[PDB]
Amino acid sequence: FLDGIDKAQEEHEKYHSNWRAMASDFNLPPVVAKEIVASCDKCQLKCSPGIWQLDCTHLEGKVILVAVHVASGYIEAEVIPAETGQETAYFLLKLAGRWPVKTVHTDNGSNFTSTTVKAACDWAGIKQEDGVIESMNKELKKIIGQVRDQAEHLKTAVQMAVFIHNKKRKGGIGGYSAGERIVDIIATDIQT
Amino acid sequence: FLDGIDKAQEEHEKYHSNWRAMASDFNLPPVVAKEIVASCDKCQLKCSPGIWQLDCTHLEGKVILVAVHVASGYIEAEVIPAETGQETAYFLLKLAGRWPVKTVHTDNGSNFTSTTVKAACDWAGIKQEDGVIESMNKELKKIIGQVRDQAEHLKTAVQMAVFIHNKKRKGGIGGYSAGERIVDIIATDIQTKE
Amino acid sequence: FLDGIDKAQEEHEKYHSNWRAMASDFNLPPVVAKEIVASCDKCQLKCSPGIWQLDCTHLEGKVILVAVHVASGYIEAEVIPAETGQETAYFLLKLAGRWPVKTVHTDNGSNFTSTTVKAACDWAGIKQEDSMNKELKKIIGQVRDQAEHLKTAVQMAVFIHNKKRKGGIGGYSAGERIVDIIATDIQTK
Amino acid sequence: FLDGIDKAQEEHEKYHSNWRAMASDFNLPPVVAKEIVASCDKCQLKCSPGIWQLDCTHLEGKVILVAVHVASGYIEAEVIPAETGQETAYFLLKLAGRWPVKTVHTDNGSNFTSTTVKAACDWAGIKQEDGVIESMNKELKKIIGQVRDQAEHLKTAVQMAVFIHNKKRKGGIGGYSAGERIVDIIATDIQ
Ligand SMILES: [K+]
Ligand SMILES: [K+]
Ligand SMILES: [K+]
Ligand SMILES: [K+]
Ligand SMILES: [Zn+2]
Ligand SMILES: [Zn+2]
Ligand SMILES: [Zn+2]
Ligand SMILES: [Zn+2]
Repeated sequence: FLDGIDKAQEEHEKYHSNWRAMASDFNLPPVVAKEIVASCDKCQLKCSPGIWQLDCTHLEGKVILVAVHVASGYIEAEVIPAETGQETAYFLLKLAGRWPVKTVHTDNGSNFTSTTVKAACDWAGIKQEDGVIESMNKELKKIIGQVRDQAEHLKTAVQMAVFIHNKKRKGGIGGYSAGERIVDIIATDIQT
Repeated sequence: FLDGIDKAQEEHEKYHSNWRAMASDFNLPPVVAKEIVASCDKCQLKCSPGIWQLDCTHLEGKVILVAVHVASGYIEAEVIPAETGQETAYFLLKLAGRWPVKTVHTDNGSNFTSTTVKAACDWAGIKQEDGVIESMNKELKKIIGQVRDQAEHLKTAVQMAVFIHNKKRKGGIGGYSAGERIVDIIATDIQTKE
Repeated sequence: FLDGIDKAQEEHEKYHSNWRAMASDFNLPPVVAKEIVASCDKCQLKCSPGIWQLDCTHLEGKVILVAVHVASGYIEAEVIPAETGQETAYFLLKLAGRWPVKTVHTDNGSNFTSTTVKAACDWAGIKQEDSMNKELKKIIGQVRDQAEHLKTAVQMAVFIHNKKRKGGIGGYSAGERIVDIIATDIQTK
Repeated sequence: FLDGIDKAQEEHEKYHSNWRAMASDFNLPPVVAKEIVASCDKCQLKCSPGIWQLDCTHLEGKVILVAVHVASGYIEAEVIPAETGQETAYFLLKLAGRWPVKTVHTDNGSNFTSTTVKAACDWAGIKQEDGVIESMNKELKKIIGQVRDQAEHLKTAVQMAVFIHNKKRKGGIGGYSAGERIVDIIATDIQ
């Protein structure tokens, strides 16, 4: 924005760099960078920021509910006392209260297909369209693995793992964490 | 955007229009409009994004731990079994992996002073210290009352109240909800730091 | 209105949304939205549409009489010759025949308590009673070099303040709010 | 409003009641009653809201600048020291600052063709275009005439006349005053 728009346009004119590259290189907010790619004839832009995947995983005989913001890879997970629609519904309401949950992809099992979960979704305005999860499950279990001895109860280990996953594992063009990506993707979405 | 920055910038030299006005009047994303105001040397746009306030409030014989993002008004709350450091620590831990929590302000209750919470804060790199909290518990309790009927258990009502507060109560110059504001405050605090 | 009442009703049934929000979200006239709230047992509605605050301020050695529509924030102002009741009463007369002014709040200012003002108030059916100055001053400052006489700069600032400073749920200007507020009062009359 | 919207609609499918009738018979706000009419295939709910007519009239050797909001009949008037662009431009600025003035219609006087007035218009975003204002011009003088002895200076007499015209002369299907019509017209055009 210190002429970042013109510097970026010339750069794109010659090399046709994607928006992530231009956003990072010239310090432009994503909405601006994307518009440049939009204005180009020889290009095109590159999951809805409101799509989430939910599923349960098991460890130490305990149940863990996991939610994954597909577009960013941001995770939210909790050790729940029982694989019941009620516990899942409660978990959804909380999730829905902090993020713009629009549609949730889940399996057609007893729990996620329960009437309680459906009630929550209806209330929250979440449509259920019912391996991004197999990856998260195993990455989360690995982080829990590498940090398990720092906590007596799994609950805490799990929360430590979520913390590490969303804030201490960086990558990509901007070298962002998953936590910064969800916040960025959604702030950008608000911009349009 | 269709050379809108151009027109907006022109109109601004004359009227020195609000960012909300230029965004609306010229169909520009608010961040671009805000930049026009920042560029103008006759105007100026109008709390640290890492400051949160925690407190325990009571309703129907239950305990509700509430966390407020001071700069945004964004809330996060939960019914906990009892007012203990273990519950507080766990709550804090979940909060921290979710948002960039750097400083936390509390009332000094034994639960916030506990070694368990202190250990939680050290682990997650959070500094402890110590009207927003008070006023907020009131607004939440009020929404809880309006919604109580729709739920059997209070914990569900509490969560509906949080949802409503963060997403369905808008206002301010931007007409945003606290949920939309925190994402803006934090996303911005990232860019500047890049 | 395209079955917007129906949609707003269910939104409120769950989240008990305020009337401004429902008016804006479902494109319903304020009177319809406020009725949804009034019908609900869990809520209560939302300053009187006819209340105005009148004051004087100075700039460049001149007197600026400022009138503020408390509920909307809309403003009206003008450079007057002297801070005398006579000028104040004439200003009021002009205002009153423009907006439904029912009550005017002011200080004990000599020119605000003069008999000539009460005369004007009594004629127009206005009842006398009893920060915006700073905002006006500030806008005038951003626009000063665009005008010669202070008069014109003042009006330019009023224009700016009333039409180019949007905000709130509907992103309205003070100018749009006062009209909407008053039109809405006509609906419930 | 107490299910009155429902009743009103039922009756309309039968009588095709006027909006004033329904607003009155079912205690509904006029805007709700107008919608019912607009929603009916068999009925029709009967000038641009941004158009104003401007002109000067004389009385007692002084100049009165009058502005008319054509769609509502609403008025704004003032005694100006002289028929010059300088005075017209200041007047338009004040006006444009309170109402959404999009286009002004005037005669050909150098009074309104002045470059001073053109600068004022360009600044306020108003378009120019050199007998709706003749009727108001005469009725204003009439009201002034009957209220004159109530004020020492012409200045105050004129403002009393404007006040009376805008808020004390009702009519039309809605039984509204010009002051009420412009607001309704402007508020509706906003949405
Ligand atoms: K493209
Ligand atoms: K600035
Ligand atoms: K009520
Ligand atoms: K019709
Ligand atoms: Zn390209
Ligand atoms: Zn400016
Ligand atoms: Zn309600
Ligand atoms: Zn009909």
